[PDB]
Amino acid sequence: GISRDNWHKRRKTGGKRKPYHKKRKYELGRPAANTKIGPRRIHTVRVRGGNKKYRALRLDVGNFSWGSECCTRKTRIIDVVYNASNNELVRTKTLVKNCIVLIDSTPYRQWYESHYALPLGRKKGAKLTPEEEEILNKKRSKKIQKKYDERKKNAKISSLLEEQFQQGKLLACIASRPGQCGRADGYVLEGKELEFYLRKIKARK
Amino acid sequence: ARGPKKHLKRVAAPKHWMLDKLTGVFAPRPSTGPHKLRECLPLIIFLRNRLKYALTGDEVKKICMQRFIKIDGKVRTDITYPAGFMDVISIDKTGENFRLIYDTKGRFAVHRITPEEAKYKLCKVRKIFVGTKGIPHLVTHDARTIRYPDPLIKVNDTIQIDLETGKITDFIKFDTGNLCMVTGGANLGRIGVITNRERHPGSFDVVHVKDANGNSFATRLSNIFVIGKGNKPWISLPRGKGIRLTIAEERDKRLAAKQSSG
Amino acid sequence: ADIQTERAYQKQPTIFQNKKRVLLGETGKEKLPRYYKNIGLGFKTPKEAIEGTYIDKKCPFTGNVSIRGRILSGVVTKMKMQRTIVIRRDYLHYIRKYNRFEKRHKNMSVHLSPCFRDVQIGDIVTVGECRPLSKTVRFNVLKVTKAAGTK
RNA sequence: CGCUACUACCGAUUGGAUGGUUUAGUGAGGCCCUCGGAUCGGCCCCGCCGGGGUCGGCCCACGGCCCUGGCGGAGCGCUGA
RNA sequence: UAAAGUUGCUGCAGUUAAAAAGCUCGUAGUUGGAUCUCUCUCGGCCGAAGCGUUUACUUUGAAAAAAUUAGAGUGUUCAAAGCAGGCCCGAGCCGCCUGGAUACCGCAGCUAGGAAUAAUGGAAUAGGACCGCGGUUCUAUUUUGUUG
RNA sequence: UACCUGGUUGAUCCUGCCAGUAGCAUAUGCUUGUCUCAAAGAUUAAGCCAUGCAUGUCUAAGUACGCACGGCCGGUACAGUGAAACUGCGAAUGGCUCAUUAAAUCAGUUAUGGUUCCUUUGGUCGCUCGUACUUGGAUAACUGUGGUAAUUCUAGAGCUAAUACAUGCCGACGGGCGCUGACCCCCUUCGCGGGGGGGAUGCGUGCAUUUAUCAGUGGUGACUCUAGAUAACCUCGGGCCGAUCGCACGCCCCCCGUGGCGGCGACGACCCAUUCGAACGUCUGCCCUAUCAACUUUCGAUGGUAGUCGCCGUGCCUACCAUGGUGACCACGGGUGACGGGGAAUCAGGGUUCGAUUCCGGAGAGGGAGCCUGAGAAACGGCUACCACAUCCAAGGAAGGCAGCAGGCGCGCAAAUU
Ligand SMILES: [Mg+2]
Ligand SMILES: [Mg+2]
Ligand SMILES: [Mg+2]
Ligand SMILES: [Mg+2]
Ligand SMILES: [Mg+2]
Ligand SMILES: [Mg+2]
Ligand SMILES: [Mg+2]
Ligand SMILES: [Mg+2]
Ligand SMILES: [Mg+2]
Ligand SMILES: [Mg+2]
Ligand SMILES: [Mg+2]
Ligand SMILES: [Mg+2]
Ligand SMILES: [Mg+2]
Ligand SMILES: [Mg+2]
Ligand SMILES: [Mg+2]
Ligand SMILES: [Mg+2]
Ligand SMILES: [Mg+2]
Ligand SMILES: [Mg+2]
Ligand SMILES: [Mg+2]
Ligand SMILES: [Mg+2]
Ligand SMILES: [Mg+2]
Ligand SMILES: [Mg+2]
Ligand SMILES: [Mg+2]
Ligand SMILES: [Mg+2]
Ligand SMILES: [Mg+2]
Ligand SMILES: [Mg+2]
Ligand SMILES: [Mg+2]
Ligand SMILES: [Mg+2]
Ligand SMILES: [Mg+2]
Ligand SMILES: [Mg+2]
Ligand SMILES: [Mg+2]
Ligand SMILES: [Mg+2]
Ligand SMILES: [Mg+2]
Ligand SMILES: [Mg+2]
Ligand SMILES: [Mg+2]
Ligand SMILES: [Mg+2]
Ligand SMILES: [Mg+2]
Ligand SMILES: [Mg+2]
Ligand SMILES: [Mg+2]
Ligand SMILES: [Mg+2]
Ligand SMILES: [Mg+2]
Ligand SMILES: [Mg+2]
Ligand SMILES: [Mg+2]
Ligand SMILES: [Mg+2]
Ligand SMILES: [Mg+2]
Ligand SMILES: [Mg+2]
Ligand SMILES: [Mg+2]
Ligand SMILES: [Mg+2]
Ligand SMILES: [Mg+2]
Ligand SMILES: [Mg+2]
Ligand SMILES: [Mg+2]
Ligand SMILES: [Mg+2]
Ligand SMILES: [Mg+2]
Repeated sequence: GISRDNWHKRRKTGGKRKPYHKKRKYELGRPAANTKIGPRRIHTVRVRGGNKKYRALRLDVGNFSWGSECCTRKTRIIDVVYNASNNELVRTKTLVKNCIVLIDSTPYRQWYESHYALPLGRKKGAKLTPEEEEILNKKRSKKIQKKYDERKKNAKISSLLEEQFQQGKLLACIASRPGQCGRADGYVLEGKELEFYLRKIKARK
Repeated sequence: ARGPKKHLKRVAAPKHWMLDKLTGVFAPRPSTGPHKLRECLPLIIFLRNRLKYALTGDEVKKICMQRFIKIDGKVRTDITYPAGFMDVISIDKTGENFRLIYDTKGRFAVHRITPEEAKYKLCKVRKIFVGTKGIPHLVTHDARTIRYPDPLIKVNDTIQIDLETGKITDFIKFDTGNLCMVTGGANLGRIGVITNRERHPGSFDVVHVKDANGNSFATRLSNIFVIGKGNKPWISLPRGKGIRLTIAEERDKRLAAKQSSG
Repeated sequence: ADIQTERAYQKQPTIFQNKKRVLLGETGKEKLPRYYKNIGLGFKTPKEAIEGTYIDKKCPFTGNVSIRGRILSGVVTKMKMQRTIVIRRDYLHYIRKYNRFEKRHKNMSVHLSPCFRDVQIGDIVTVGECRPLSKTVRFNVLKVTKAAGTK
């Protein structure tokens, strides 16, 4: 079937070589796992040695990490925006390694508001719900307020991430291979890399 | 081939088994075990060819299935079990104990030992690594893994193992001036004192050894097994103390023995 | 800017450059810590690798490669591919019947790291063996020594 | 130059021939993906046979609440293969 | 296959027996004139580290499947073979002694001495060696009994 | 044993061949008394095959209600031998042949710090804080009813097992550690304030899996190594954390029980190490041919970046890019009555020729191609098609692969017993 051998290739000098054996089992290849966005669907593959490969065919959630805050959370995947290898992968919404996707921001916002006790992602209109009010304006003692006020010294986020939180969606990069392990894991883009990919996305439009 | 091979041609067998050519087409292929195929001695070869207890391969099986043979204190019924260097073979029916030690010709010898000596063996440290929960592990030349070894024990050292409990009693460090035996190459079976070690980064190290008579030779670091500290071995040695004679003096000794015979 | 020339972001995988810090430490300098390593066997790390800013995953000093095997030497003959050159190794082959020799040569395509600059055609190069980096490349440039005509 | 024979060469022309390549047009069969759902179960709704407890009017009769073994019929109800 | 010094590297021929291009230039290839008599530091005289401007060469050493060839031993009745065998018995009713060597294994790749021969290298616009002395910039460890 | 002889002329000295001479290995002719070894359908046809055999397996230790045999009690589960069948393992080794194959195979030398690995050997296997005195539904063998000309074809009905197929607890289990932390104390302060402790209630927790961050037990010439810490994840086509078997049977209690404890083994299992390997790489090395001098790059040729696929490294493949890569030191193409070596014949010293053939690697099973199972096969005494042959048939269908051992036809100068 699909063979990934080296003896069907031309030589370095440019001359072609005559094979000396037929296709072997250990040189096989398999059709690509074009992973889309949707309700989870994963198929297992029996591979050499009796081991398993998880062939993800459909995925909708994955755990991503906010590196600067060291906050890893499980969030749903919304859309695919950029792909360095090919732009056809963006049009068909295929999940591969190193592709740029949009993920939800709610769990990160919850952790930020529960840790620093500061608003984040809220509109200037200041509309509020009592649960959020008691999360932010809870009655704490002197010692606990002393820790929270000290934490408020380091509570500062760049304008790009703040605007993304206002929009409700964050930009992330997938670091795992969905077609091999069956899961889509990655990290939240920030810093110079975020500016680079924002410039690339804007130039693509 | 499409998989593992299960036979061994008699002419392709190791030459230190001293098999003859006309007995058959095949030789006993050693089973997988603590020792390599080319560096072991199958139980059948030792039981019928060396000791002359059995005449055929069927009698070796009849002896083994009575659970008479013990290797390192454990009963082995496999007749192709790979027995290797510094192994102890016990036969309680006849009350005999043997230790597999190379002679100066590079062949395993029938070396009888005291039953007191049959309680321990020497092993060469092959690997040191830290496992889960920060627990040190030591791996010897005969596939033994020991947990919590002494922190001073490193690779290329020698440890004394008590066969009943399988625990380290003491050890010998790899230093110049210690006693060693060669376990491979052209100098296989020789005994001497380490003189110096040559280090070649990215390649094999070379160790120089000098015997009791003053003859010097060299081997690779992987072919050296530390036997004793200084000049005193920690095990009993065979008839030849590890000194290799030249052909001329072997002839002289043979002629002297013949003249005094009769 | 000059480093970012591909469609994908070029980064050193083992360096985390998004560590947040106070506003006082941001003003000082935006100087990424460089990742480099000693390759062993007595070879020294070029100062351009430690102080440089290039990104090369196949560099022996700042990339993910391992040098093990044979250490060979050659003369640079062609520099026309991207980060890889062609060197020539000359030798003599002995013919037993005539008790004489004949001149022979081999060509090697080897990887050249950006840390080595001012490399000209005709200077001596010491290369080390690594895993196959491409179809025809199995060696990496470790040292460069200039020709006899250096002024 | 005239007799007698052989081998090797050209070259009207097209046959018996096979073998090896490829341009285009079809293309068996396996494998992968997206569908498909013959059929086989389990869970709910009733009914009558049967065994454990307890509750009620209570005296060897009959219902309530749970379980428990089988049997018959529905629901394009649910679910699994 | 030898004979064939009738394929000639050893080791053939080219005036007249078969044979030197009509002549010259010239790239690659081959070949190329003489000459030149271990080291500081750090650790316990040696140990670490740099060696060697580097090779070629030669002499060592290591790693190098058996079988075959060469070769040691051994009355298969001799031999071609084989790897066997030998000794005393009053019987050892615990039988005893002994072999299954060694050499060779091209080229390429490892290792350590040699320094003749043959290649290659340095200081000439001196931004060349060796011993010192001032000026400036950038970062790491330790000492001020700890901590800023 | 470092060797020569006849032949051109009327005669001579040469050049130069022809012929003579001795091995070796194929055939053939004549002849042949005794003994020890011993090659043997390679060359032409990797042409075609009648028939028979060449791969099967049970211990005390997975499953016996077959009287098929068998000893005692007679409900008093199962005495023992044990056909058949389910389950497990092997069938990827061995044997044959040399068609393909010219930096390919192969040999020496290195590497996997770039992978997988049945089995053996050793190490782990209360490390997880959340019906169990043993859970569920079926299927053979067996008993009965059948279909087809025909096969190692199978259909329906009635029973019954597991180390087959599934599902699932208790115990260790007292706690410990990370975060959240209402509240309660102890110092200094006139007081705010500055400190030091204790803490109920909640979430998480072990080894493997995926991703991100932090610090720097043991090792290498060199890790992005090993180990440690933190935040999460953990696939229903689902990682581990024992519902299995045999033999001897005993010590203990406020006890006669739900009685508690205990020794050797067998089987199984996640993960390390080891053994047997396999698979990709490094350097050097191969016969003739120029009446083969330029080749490769549309359809990957050389390199870069990111991915896919793969057990892993890589134009292995994809997208976007650069214009590269090889060659008189013979590239590219063609031929080979070319499998490569260990080796064989002849040989003064050099050398020439051979190596299908019992050992080590490779390849193939009429030619191609595609797969299932499995640790391992692109397997052919496994399956599925096409191409070429070819067997039985009741014309509807069914079944094929001797380059395994004998044996047969054909081929030939050329090769053995069903
Ligand atoms: Mg082939
Ligand atoms: Mg085979
Ligand atoms: Mg065996
Ligand atoms: Mg010569
Ligand atoms: Mg199809
Ligand atoms: Mg000749
Ligand atoms: Mg001669
Ligand atoms: Mg001469
Ligand atoms: Mg002549
Ligand atoms: Mg002439
Ligand atoms: Mg002239
Ligand atoms: Mg010239
Ligand atoms: Mg000269
Ligand atoms: Mg060899
Ligand atoms: Mg040999
Ligand atoms: Mg005459
Ligand atoms: Mg002749
Ligand atoms: Mg007679
Ligand atoms: Mg034939
Ligand atoms: Mg043939
Ligand atoms: Mg034959
Ligand atoms: Mg057979
Ligand atoms: Mg079976
Ligand atoms: Mg199998
Ligand atoms: Mg046979
Ligand atoms: Mg090789
Ligand atoms: Mg790998
Ligand atoms: Mg294993
Ligand atoms: Mg039935
Ligand atoms: Mg099971
Ligand atoms: Mg780690
Ligand atoms: Mg890549
Ligand atoms: Mg690439
Ligand atoms: Mg051929
Ligand atoms: Mg040949
Ligand atoms: Mg000779
Ligand atoms: Mg001669
Ligand atoms: Mg041969
Ligand atoms: Mg051959
Ligand atoms: Mg042939
Ligand atoms: Mg073979
Ligand atoms: Mg095959
Ligand atoms: Mg065949
Ligand atoms: Mg055939
Ligand atoms: Mg076929
Ligand atoms: Mg299997
Ligand atoms: Mg096949
Ligand atoms: Mg067959
Ligand atoms: Mg077969
Ligand atoms: Mg036959
Ligand atoms: Mg047959
Ligand atoms: Mg014949
Ligand atoms: Mg015949």
